[PDB]
Amino acid sequence: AATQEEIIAGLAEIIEEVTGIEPSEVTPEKSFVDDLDIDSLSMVEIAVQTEDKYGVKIPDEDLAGLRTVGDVVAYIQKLEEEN
Amino acid sequence: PRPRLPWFLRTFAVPIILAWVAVVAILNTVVPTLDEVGEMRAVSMAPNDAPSTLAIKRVGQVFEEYDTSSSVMIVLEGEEPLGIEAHAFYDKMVADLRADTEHVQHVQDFWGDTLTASGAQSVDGKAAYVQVYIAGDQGESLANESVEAVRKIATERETPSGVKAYVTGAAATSADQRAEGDASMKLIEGVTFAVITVMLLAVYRSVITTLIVLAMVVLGLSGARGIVAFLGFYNVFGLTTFATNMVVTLAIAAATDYAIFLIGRYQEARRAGEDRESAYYTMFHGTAHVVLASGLTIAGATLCLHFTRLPYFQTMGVPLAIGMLIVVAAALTAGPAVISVVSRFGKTLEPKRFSRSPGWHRVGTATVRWPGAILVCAVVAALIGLLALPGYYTTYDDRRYLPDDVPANVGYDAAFRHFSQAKMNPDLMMVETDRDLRNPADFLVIDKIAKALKNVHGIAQVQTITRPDGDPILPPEAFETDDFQRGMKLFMSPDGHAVRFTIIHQGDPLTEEGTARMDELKVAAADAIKGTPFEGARIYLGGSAATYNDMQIGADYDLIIVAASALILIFIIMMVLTRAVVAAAVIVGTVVLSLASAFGLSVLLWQHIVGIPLHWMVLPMSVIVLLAVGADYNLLLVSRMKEEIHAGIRTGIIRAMVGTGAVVTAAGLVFAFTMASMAVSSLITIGQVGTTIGLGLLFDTLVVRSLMTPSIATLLGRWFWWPQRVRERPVPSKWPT
Ligand SMILES: CC(C)(COP(=O)(O)O)[C@@H](O)C(=O)NCCC(=O)NCCS
Repeated sequence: AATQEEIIAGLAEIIEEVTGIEPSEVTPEKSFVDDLDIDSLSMVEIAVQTEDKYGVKIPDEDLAGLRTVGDVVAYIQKLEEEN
Repeated sequence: PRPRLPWFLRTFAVPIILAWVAVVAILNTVVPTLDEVGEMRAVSMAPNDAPSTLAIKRVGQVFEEYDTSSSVMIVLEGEEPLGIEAHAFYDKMVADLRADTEHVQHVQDFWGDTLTASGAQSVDGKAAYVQVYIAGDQGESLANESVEAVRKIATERETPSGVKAYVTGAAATSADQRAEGDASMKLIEGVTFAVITVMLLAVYRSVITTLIVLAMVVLGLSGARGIVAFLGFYNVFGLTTFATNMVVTLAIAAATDYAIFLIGRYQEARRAGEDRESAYYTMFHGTAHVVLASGLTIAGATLCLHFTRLPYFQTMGVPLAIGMLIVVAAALTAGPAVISVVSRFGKTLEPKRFSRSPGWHRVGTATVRWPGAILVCAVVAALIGLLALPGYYTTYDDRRYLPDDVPANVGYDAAFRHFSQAKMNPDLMMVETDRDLRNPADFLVIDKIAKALKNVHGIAQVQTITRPDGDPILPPEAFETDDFQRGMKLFMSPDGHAVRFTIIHQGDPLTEEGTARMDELKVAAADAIKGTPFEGARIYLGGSAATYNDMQIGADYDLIIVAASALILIFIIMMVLTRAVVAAAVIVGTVVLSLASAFGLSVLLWQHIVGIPLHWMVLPMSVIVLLAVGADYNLLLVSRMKEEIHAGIRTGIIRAMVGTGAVVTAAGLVFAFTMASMAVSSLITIGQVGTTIGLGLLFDTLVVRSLMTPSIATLLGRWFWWPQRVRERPVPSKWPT
């Protein structure tokens, strides 16, 4: 039941530790590989931390599908509403 | 509330540093240097209860000609065949040798006596040798002194034109080995300090912090060498060249590693936005127990050598442990004190490159996301060194392990240019009885014993009273012919209660075939004396072949016992700290597995690339340090894992990787390269042990710690910390606003 803004704040904190990008730079429109220059391996660390701290599990196969912050939230939004 | 111990260290940093430097200076000034103490406190090469030395000593006692167990051979070589002038030179040399009673105990003059002259002369006639029984068992300070005296007597004298005298033998080789090790220790220390200075500059990018870690290293090494010299001088324990070389190198390596650990944790705390006091306290709380356990593991592992049988390994045990304890005490007490007192002054210990660790983030992610593949690859890379086992062979001659110009090596070359190895390594056997064995019956009994010894395969000649020159010589008038008298004097006890045999093998006696032939001759002599009046007699057999047989018998026991003891004790220490059985088992088993890669790399570099096969000593001396240091690195990683595990397994591991990735890699690199720095020594075996430990620790730093143990931890999950109760992942937290 977490809103879009709340997921952004959680992701931004994970972004800061994994990469060092400031939380301000993280918006649902910025792309991981074009704007946020986050490689595939750094995305894996993102999924591991979120799966640990928040419990949202994102497998490796679907990880490549997510491209910007917005669809990651949508993926997380999809998981929580199914419950 | 600051803990009392780091607070005490910080508040009284100056008194602690002053006390440490004063104690170290007193230790280094009161007693002689480590070179002198090691020279005086050299220990015998063979155990005092070895059958070979006991047999040689018994032969000397019953014949009442010497009390020692070791002998050297003086080889005379001339361009032209030796003649009258060479014989006069030899006679004068023998008289002078017998004059020096304290050093030379007995000279077996075979060339001078016409009865056995043909056996002491080369077939070309240009060479002749005499066996001289120097005082003191081989490897002792007395043995080295006697070797030097014999060398001086044989060399520093007038010589006939074209005739040169060389002294060779096992005792001379041991003396030259210890001399070369002590001479090369200075070069080893210089090269080690240069290498660690360069690499500390590379990993710190600041001259001041490099000078600070160099000061800590100097303090630790000086304390270790001082305490070892102080205890050796007062005869607390013996010393060898290996012991001193390992002591200095390990002291430097461990001091550098502990300084690196402490400063790395302090700088990480500073990078995490902490004041100097808080950063210092965090560094202590996060590294003091780790470095204490590292020092304890290394000290105990080296102390495990004290429970072996061979004197060279057994002697190394206590000094290494005491040096390890003193350096860890210096790092634990003077380390934090120095760090505080220098961080109080400006930007002294502040990190220079304010840069994160991206690559460690990547490798942590890889090792926590795909543990199985990385673990399989690491295990395969560790076990790939096992394919070098079939081609692994070890030789026992120390000819190739010393420079080609030492007097022992040139004497060896001169002897082997004219004499076979069997001639230069005769096997001595005697039969001791309670009767006067100067009767014809006893004479053909001795002849039968000689024939029985001869019939054994691999035996060339047997010299005794009946066969003075190896060939058979009964006329009652011949018993007092002034030649049988001399033969009896040279081959029988003065009271006639014992008879001596000089067995010469056919081929190379210094091999496993020679070892089997030793038991063959013992059995043959026992059969010969059976059913004869000589039945109630004791048989003693000795020589170089027997001594090396005893050494070969010992080696397996030493290796197995030290490996097992070090393994158990390291595992116990890891259990005590980590409070987890599975984590300790993983830490120990990982480096146990990496030992295969270490051995494979060593025998690939030496046997195949360099061409000199590994000495029989290198593996027992290397396994202990490899296990200790690799377990220490794994323990540091696991302790950081336990610190960060509150966030949950599989992210605490990543944080441990990014926290103790660069610092521990730098420590592993400095340790591996300072151990590889002993390859510059003239003594090859010292370089072999150093390079073996260096390659093993390189593999441990690069693979078994960065890839093996974290993947094992991720795979085991909650079970890695058993029996401690930990959660695989924390309670899912609500998304922050
Ligand atoms: C690794 C990856 C996510 C794709 O590679 P990438 O992240 O470097 O783009 C995908 O191929 C994968 O899941 N592989 C399984 C493990 C593997 O292939 N290599 C692990 C050692 S890097």
